[PDB]
Amino acid sequence: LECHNQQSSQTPTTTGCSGGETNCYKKRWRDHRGYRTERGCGCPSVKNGIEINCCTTDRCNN
Amino acid sequence: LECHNQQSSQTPTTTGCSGGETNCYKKRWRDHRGYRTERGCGCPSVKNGIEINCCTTDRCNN
Ligand SMILES: [Cl-]
Ligand SMILES: [Cu+2]
Ligand SMILES: [Cu+2]
Ligand SMILES: [Cu+2]
Ligand SMILES: [Cu+2]
Ligand SMILES: [Cu+2]
Ligand SMILES: [Cu+2]
Ligand SMILES: [Cu+2]
Ligand SMILES: [Cu+2]
Ligand SMILES: [Cu+2]
Ligand SMILES: [Cu+2]
Ligand SMILES: [Cu+2]
Ligand SMILES: [Cu+2]
Ligand code: NA
Ligand code: NA
Repeated sequence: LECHNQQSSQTPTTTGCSGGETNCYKKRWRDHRGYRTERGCGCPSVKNGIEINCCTTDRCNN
Repeated sequence: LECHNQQSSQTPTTTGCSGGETNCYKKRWRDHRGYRTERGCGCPSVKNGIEINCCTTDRCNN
């Protein structure tokens, strides 16, 4: 599986994930005047005001 | 602007872009013995071995 890993609304970049990994993710939260966005391999558990989208196809976490 | 967002050869689906966006895109790349296609809002620049289409009208990125 390969996933995007760029931040914010940056031009897209991709990374390969560890063998068994089935998900890519996009986390979003707010800070002062805007959103923050984090993208990578996996689907880490979130809490306390973070939202996350997880998907299961290559480069899906746009 | 609205753009298609479906993958692959799926039936077309659409999303609404941010207010200032002017482009839609379709991106294709090779994945072993297959191809993957992504669609959405924006126009990432061409780079090695990706095929990129961009256009400027609603749902133009078939
Ligand atoms: Cl992509
Ligand atoms: Cu793949
Ligand atoms: Cu890419
Ligand atoms: Cu922060
Ligand atoms: Cu992508
Ligand atoms: Cu429109
Ligand atoms: Cu509209
Ligand atoms: Cu507009
Ligand atoms: Cu595909
Ligand atoms: Cu090149
Ligand atoms: Cu072509
Ligand atoms: Cu129309
Ligand atoms: Cu269409
Ligand atoms: Na449509
Ligand atoms: Na179409």
